[PDB]
Amino acid sequence: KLGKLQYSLDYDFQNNQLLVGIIQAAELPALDMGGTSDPYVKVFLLPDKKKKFETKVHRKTLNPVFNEQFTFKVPYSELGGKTLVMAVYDFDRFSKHDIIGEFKVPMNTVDFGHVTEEWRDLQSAEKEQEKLGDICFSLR
Amino acid sequence: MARENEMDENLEQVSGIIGNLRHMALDMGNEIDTQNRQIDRIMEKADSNKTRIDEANQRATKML
Ligand SMILES: [Mg+2]
Repeated sequence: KLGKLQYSLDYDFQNNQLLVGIIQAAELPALDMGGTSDPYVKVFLLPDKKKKFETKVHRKTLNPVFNEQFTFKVPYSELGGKTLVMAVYDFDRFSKHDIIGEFKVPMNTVDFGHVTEEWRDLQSAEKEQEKLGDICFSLR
Repeated sequence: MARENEMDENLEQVSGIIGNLRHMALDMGNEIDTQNRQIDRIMEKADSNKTRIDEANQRATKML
């Protein structure tokens, strides 16, 4: 309900690197005072959360246009089992930056060869039990 | 990228050689033109002397 996100995806086989472009976003819900939020998008490889990339902060727009580009130096063999995460955050100067949305893209569903660029609907990020342990015994 | 660069070097060399080929083609064509003009001159003179020698031969055999 927050809005949609237009992004670009393609792989450069000449340098063996992933080219992820953040085009823009639309119809984002407002969380700030003026009637518009201050959005910025954090993008990182889904498999390992290392070297996350963040875009510049846009002031008071529910339709931010970033038109930015990020490069993930990852071989083509490892790429297949690697996912992409694009999460939209709301900037706040005096508090925690609340997450507006998130989107995950499996690299086995992605087809490289033609330059991909699409709009995808944003969804609410996941917050389960912490322990995840089990004990087995018998009663008689 | 080594594959790509190697190829890049190749294309650069091909570029240079192509430029030299251009220069050579220009010199070639120009000299061909000038030589064609010279050949025209040669045929003019040769026809002139052909007429000269035909008339002269006729006049020479006339007094025989
Ligand atoms: Mg704010």
